[PDB]
Amino acid sequence: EANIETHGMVPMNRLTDDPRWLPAMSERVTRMVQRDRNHPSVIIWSLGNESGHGANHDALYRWIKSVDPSRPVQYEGGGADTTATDIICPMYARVDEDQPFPAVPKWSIKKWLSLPGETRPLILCEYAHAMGNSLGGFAKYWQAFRQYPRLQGGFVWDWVDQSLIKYDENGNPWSAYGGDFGDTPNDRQFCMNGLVFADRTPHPAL
Amino acid sequence: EANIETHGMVPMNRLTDDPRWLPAMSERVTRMVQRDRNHPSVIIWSLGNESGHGANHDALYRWIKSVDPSRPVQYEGGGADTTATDIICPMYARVDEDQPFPAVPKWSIKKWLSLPGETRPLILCEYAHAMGNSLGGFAKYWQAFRQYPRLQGGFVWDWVDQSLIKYDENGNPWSAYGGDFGDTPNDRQFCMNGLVFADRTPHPAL
Ligand code: NA
Ligand code: NA
Ligand code: NA
Ligand code: NA
Repeated sequence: EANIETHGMVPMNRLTDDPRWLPAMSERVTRMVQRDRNHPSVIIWSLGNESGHGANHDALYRWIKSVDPSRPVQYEGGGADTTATDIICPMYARVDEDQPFPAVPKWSIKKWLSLPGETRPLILCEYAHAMGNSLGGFAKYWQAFRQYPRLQGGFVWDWVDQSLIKYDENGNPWSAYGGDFGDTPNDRQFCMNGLVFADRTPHPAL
Repeated sequence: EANIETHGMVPMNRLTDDPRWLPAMSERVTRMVQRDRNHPSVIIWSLGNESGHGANHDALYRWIKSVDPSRPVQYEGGGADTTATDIICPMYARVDEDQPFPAVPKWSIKKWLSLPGETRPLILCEYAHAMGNSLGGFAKYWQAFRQYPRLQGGFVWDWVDQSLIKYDENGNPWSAYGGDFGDTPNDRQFCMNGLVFADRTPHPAL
């Protein structure tokens, strides 16, 4: 996945729809493909994450398809089924319940496969957000994956908690999150979404 | 719907795959279209019912598409998604549960829409078999019809009970079914599948 995320912009594609940022973005895609294209374990390219859908995404998708046709390209931004992706790759689409947001609806995974015109496979780029005591309903996804042939799985969010070690007054280490370093504004415990603790001890959800 | 049903044959398409019965079958389709093609209420032609899938079905489908392109043609036999139908029109396919028979599987209606290559609308030619105290789970179909755009409804089985009136020794009429006339073999109360009684009084399922 290329090092492109512009989630903080308003709207999300304010840079990725702008031709003056097309050189910057193109360097982040083309230099990744040139470095990693010989690795057999790499089977899919990604254009980045949470950057809306802009014209630069469509351009860089067509660049990768020209230079390396041996790997599908995917990209979630702008509703997860745009022309910049070969795979329908939504984040946190539910199995049976639709989430009808305005421009970017998250349809039920089962419903999304049958919308008129849609023919692509569906692989969730993020699902089953494992923040703390979580992964309720995980069996519902896997029942759906096995039953539906075009539901080909997904990628859980995520592997390891992003906590940092701080030390108390007696030098005992403790796991810290968000505003524990004086950083403000911050987003508190939301960095810790892992199936494993930061020392790689498993959570019960694993 | 043309007057063609060969459900009792083994296999079901023993006549409809046979060219020596193609003249007979062709008269039952072509004379129906010639009689009824001016009626605006007729919006879909049907090739008959429960006759497997034979080559004669594909021939008569292409005849109707040539002579009258203003109406889609459907036909359920041979698995409800053959080349003889413009609409996926299964009988008694369930909303979420698959029924994997050997040559003619009845997939879940939601799953059937997304199978690879499938692009047609889905309208059940028969569903919610109203035999007696029935129509349990009817709301599940209609939730699915409203949520899925390519699920465009279906036709309930069926309208009126097929019972006949007999009279007792004091002349009191009573509703009769299957073997009540000495007919043997017979299939008993299976003729009565209606939402209404034979005198058009409604059942509670209506
Ligand atoms: Na699958
Ligand atoms: Na997070
Ligand atoms: Na619909
Ligand atoms: Na019946």
